[PDB]
Parts: sequence; C-alpha cells; structure tokens
Amino acid sequence: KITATPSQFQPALLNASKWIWTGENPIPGGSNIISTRPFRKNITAPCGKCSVCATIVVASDDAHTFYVNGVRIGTGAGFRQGQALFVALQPTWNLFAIAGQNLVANSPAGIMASILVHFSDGTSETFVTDESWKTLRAAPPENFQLPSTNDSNWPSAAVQGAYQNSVWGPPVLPPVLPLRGSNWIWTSDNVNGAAPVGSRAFRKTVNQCTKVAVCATVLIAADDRYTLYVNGATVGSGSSYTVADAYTIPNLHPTFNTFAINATNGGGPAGVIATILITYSDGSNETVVTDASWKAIQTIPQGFQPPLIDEFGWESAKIIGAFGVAPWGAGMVIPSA
Ligand SMILES: *[C@@H]1O[C@H](CO)[C@@H](O[C@@H]2O[C@H](CO)[C@@H](O)[C@H](O)[C@H]2NC(C)=O)[C@H](O)[C@H]1NC(C)=O
Ligand SMILES: *[C@@H]1O[C@H](CO)[C@@H](O[C@@H]2O[C@H](CO)[C@@H](O)[C@H](O)[C@H]2NC(C)=O)[C@H](O)[C@H]1NC(C)=O
Ligand SMILES: *[C@@H]1O[C@H](CO)[C@@H](O[C@H]2O[C@H](CO)[C@@H](O)[C@H](O)[C@H]2NC(C)=O)[C@H](O)[C@H]1NC(C)=O
Ligand SMILES: CC(=O)N[C@@H]1[C@@H](O)[C@@H](O)[C@@H](CO)O[C@H]1O
Ligand SMILES: [Ca+2]
Ligand SMILES: [Ca+2]
Repeated sequence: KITATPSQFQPALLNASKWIWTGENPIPGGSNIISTRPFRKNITAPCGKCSVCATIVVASDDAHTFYVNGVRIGTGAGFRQGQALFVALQPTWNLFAIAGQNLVANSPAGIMASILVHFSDGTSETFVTDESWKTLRAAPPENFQLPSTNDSNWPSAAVQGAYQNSVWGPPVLPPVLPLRGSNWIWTSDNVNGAAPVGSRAFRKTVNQCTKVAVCATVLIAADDRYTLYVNGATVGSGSSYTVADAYTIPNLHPTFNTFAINATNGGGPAGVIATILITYSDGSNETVVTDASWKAIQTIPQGFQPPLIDEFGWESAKIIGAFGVAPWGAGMVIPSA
C-alpha cells in the first residue's frame, strides 16, 4: 500500500559506498589479472515497509553488467563518472548481482554502487557495495545472477577503497536523465524563433495494458515556466530554461498514466522539454521524450490535465529543435542521479 506521493527527485550518492573486488590481490587498488568476477547481495526491506523501486548509481574499473532479481538492468564501464539505472523492486527482498570485468593486465579492479530504495510509505534508504557482498575468485557460474543460485559458501567481497580514499578518486554522478534525445516542443504558432505571449498545454499518455508500471522519474524545463501534472495531480512547477527540475512519481497507475504540462511564454522564444523514465514490475523500463507524439493546444481548456478528456482539436506538438539548438544551447544544469 503506497502512501508516497510525487516529490522532488532525491539523488543517489556514492559518498557512503565502497569499491569491491575479490581480494585475489590482498593489496586494495593493487594489480589484478584480466578476469570477470561475480558479486551478489540479497537486501531485505526493514520491518513493515515495502520496497517499491530504486535509483542506482554504479561505476566500474573496467566494466559491469547489473542484474536485479535475475533481470539484466544495464551494462556500463568506467570509474570517472557513474551510470544511472532505475528499477522496480519486489516488496520484501531483492537480489542485486553484478558481473565486473578487469580488462587491463596488472591494473586495479573494482565495482562501486549505491542503491537508493524508495519504500511504500515515502521513506528511502541507501544500500552500497561493501564487504557484506558475496563474490567468487573465479569466472561467474552460469546463472550466478538468479535468486535460485545458493551463495551461502561464496567468500566475502574485499574492499578496494572508499569514495574519498581510493586509487580511483570520487566518481562524478551522471545526470538523473539525459536531455540529449529529447526535443523542445511547442504549439505550431512558434515560428521564426519566437512564439506569442501566453499559456499552452501538452499531453502524453503511456498505456502498456499488458505490463505493470511502478515509478516514473521526470526531468523537465521550460522557456519561460511550466506546471506538471500526472493523472490530474500536481507534481510541480518551474520557471527556468537554464536549470531543469527532476521529480519522482512513486505511485503510478499500473497500466495508464497521463502527463500534462501547462507551459507559459513571457515573450520571445518558447519551448518545453522533458525526459520520462517509467519502470515496470518485470525489470524493464521505457523512456518517453518531448516529441511530435505529444498533443498540444493553444487555448487551454478546463480539465486539460484529467487523464481521459477528449483530445479532439489538440494538434501534434511542433518540434522547435532537438536538445542543443539555439537559443537555449546544451548547458542545461541537470540534477545528479
Ligand atoms: C532500461 O532497460 C534497458 C533494457 O533492459 C537497458 O538497455 C538496453 O540496455 C542496455 C544497457 O545499458 C543499453 O545500453 C542498450 O543500448 C539497450 N539496447 C540497445 C541500444 O540495443 C537500460 O539500461 C535500462 N535503463 C535503466 C534501467 O535505467
Ligand atoms: C533474501 O532474504 C530473504 C529474507 O531473509 C529470503 O526470504 C525468506 O526466505 C525464507 C527461506 O525461503 C522464506 O521461507 C521466508 O519466508 C522469506 N522471508 C521473507 C521476509 O520474505 C530470500 O529468500 C532471500 N533471497 C535470496 C535470493 O537469497
Ligand atoms: C497556466 O499557467 C499560467 C501560469 O502559471 C496561469 O496563469 C495566470 O493565472 C492567473 C489567472 O488565472 C493569474 O492571476 C496569474 O497571476 C497568472 N500568472 C501568469 C504567470 O500568467 C494559467 O492560468 C494556468 N492555467 C491554465 C489552466 O491556464
Ligand atoms: C522578454 C523576452 O522575450 N525574454 C526571453 C526569454 O523568455 C527567453 O525566451 C530567452 C531565450 O533565449 O529570450 C529572452 O529574450
Ligand atoms: Ca582495470
Ligand atoms: Ca520566452
């Protein structure tokens, strides 16, 4: 039962996290052979809380594959900048599994992750890579990542370093979501680099009726200002085209969700841009971006935000340009994952 409601996005940080490997070299940050190694941690929800979903940041020397409850969530590489991943969880326990690879001979090896778990009651807790994870001093077995594998006789992971004290130094958090990939959109009265003064509304429905949607993360900005709605409820508003806002929607409807925006032009150029990631209970996700599949209208009707209104006389939104175009450029300040 989910009493959490939409909120400002809360970043997962690496500050409390540790680098782990096998300890085949007992020197932390020491030379390691070219190898692939498994890591697993079964994490349980505290007393009378349900886990709903997680924000994950993972970094690796040299590369990783990340699994949750046996499902591949992502693949990445590199220790200078973390990789953001989002995943729906089982309510009481979750098996996290990572395959790490050292790709350069005589070089250090390590995995670091932070898992920020959101609970049904609106609280959060961060879990990290540390010596409580299990590993093997050998290539991962077939199906090492499945919950049905017994890791009772596996050794403990060896700590290679901490966030602020390691051969790697502190990895930079990635942006919560990319804007690269999204489009500034408006109504088709936006012509020759300017649009009229006024408010315009935009709508996007997601409806995968054979899946169960769990959480959304939304990244949004507008020239000049916006208010954002999900299934008719207020998520938030902003007034900056240089600093983007991020939100968590921890209580999605399971099959049908409507995002609606009232965006206002104070003068000159205008646009709204957003990226939305939706997590599903099977471990999959989908990304939605501002594009021409959104609907837009120039005079905002009463109830423009309700999920099931008649969209008759809404137009296809106009693409003003991909993220990066003048006048706004590529410099948007995006919150950290
Ligand atoms: C959402 O899930 C997808 C599918 O499981 C992940 O990716 C595909 O996944 C990899 C791993 O990062 C991407 O690099 C690929 O590019 C995708 N397929 C392609 C290009 O052919 C993705 O990591 C997930 N996003 C999350 C969990 O945040
Ligand atoms: C992760 O730990 C949980 C909690 O300890 C395990 O689930 C318990 O598993 C026992 C043994 O099957 C069950 O009989 C209990 O009913 C479960 N407790 C709860 C709170 O669900 C779980 O099996 C572990 N998962 C893996 C992959 O090892
Ligand atoms: C869309 O958003 C705009 C901007 O928030 C809303 O605008 C105005 O709302 C009131 C009139 O109802 C004024 O007293 C406000 O001061 C005014 N603010 C601005 C910046 O214009 C607009 O009403 C919104 N809602 C709809 C449904 O349009
Ligand atoms: C008064 C006016 O037009 N201000 C606009 C501002 O809203 C924004 O659109 C900016 C984009 O670069 O151009 C500015 O000149
Ligand atoms: Ca290495
Ligand atoms: Ca403007």
